[PDB]
Amino acid sequence: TQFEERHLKFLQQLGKGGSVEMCRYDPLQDNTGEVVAVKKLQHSTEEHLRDFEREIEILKSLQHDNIVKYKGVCYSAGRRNLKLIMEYLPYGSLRDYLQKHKERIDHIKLLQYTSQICKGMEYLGTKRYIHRDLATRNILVENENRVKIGDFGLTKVLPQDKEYYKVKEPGESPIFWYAPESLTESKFSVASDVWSFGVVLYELFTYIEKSKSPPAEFMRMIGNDKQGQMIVFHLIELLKNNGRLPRPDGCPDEIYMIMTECWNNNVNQRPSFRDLALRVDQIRDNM
Ligand SMILES: Oc1ccc(C2=Nc3ccccc3-c3ccnc4[nH]cc2c34)c(Cl)c1
Repeated sequence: TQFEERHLKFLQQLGKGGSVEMCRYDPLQDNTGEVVAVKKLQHSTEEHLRDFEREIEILKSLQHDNIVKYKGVCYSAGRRNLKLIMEYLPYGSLRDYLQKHKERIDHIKLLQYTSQICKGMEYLGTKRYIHRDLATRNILVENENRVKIGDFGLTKVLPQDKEYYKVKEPGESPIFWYAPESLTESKFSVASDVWSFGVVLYELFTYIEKSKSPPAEFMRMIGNDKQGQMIVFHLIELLKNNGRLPRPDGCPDEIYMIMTECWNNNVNQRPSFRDLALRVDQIRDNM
């Protein structure tokens, strides 16, 4: 079924990278229609369109409780400058949601979100998709009891014969969430996604205290005087020599263990998401 543009009423801006807006889909024209989230492109060159169209196919192929739901596409005369339509998740980003509620969400709740993040990523892996941008600002909160993986604008499908995807011309990169081989060779895989997931679990257990974020720690470790491409040079040598983010204040030592195990230089030694979700649920059972 179709989403017609004249019926999408703008409500509020949500994020720019394209750009995401909260709209009401109101075909009855009486303001009782569904509130939806809508993405469209900012500058519509053929390469960005091609990436957007891929993001749309990927999201459309995913149906999991912890993956944001695709609803449809709104099409357009002359240019066919699509809008992506999705479910609106009303508590917003997990980063912003944890900042607001800080330590008033206990370790048990944090582990419920962690579990659901692993479950979502694991499902993503059974399809041979590499997310590439797992961080708390890219996870969305549906309610107290449920989070979903979002932002698929950077996801790649592995080739049929290879276990990594190599980016030739990197654009915007969240280097502080990156695996060493992604920093050095621009190789991305299930294992690099697991490494990032380690950084997400750190984020969670620091409750997003700013002076504690990944960029902050890593910059203190490399020295705050490093600028541009020298940050990458230094971060790579630091990672090689086993500099890591510390264990956050109050973090249970068994959760810290998972982090450090995700942050292994040897890609083959990082655990799998299936095992992570098993482990994380066992820890929940215990508490
Ligand atoms: O491939 C994807 C996956 C998730 C979203 C998405 N992104 C956002 C980006 C910034 C700020 C808020 C959102 C947001 C807020 C509330 N509900 C929402 N549903 C869906 C999104 C969202 C998008 Cl645009 C594309």
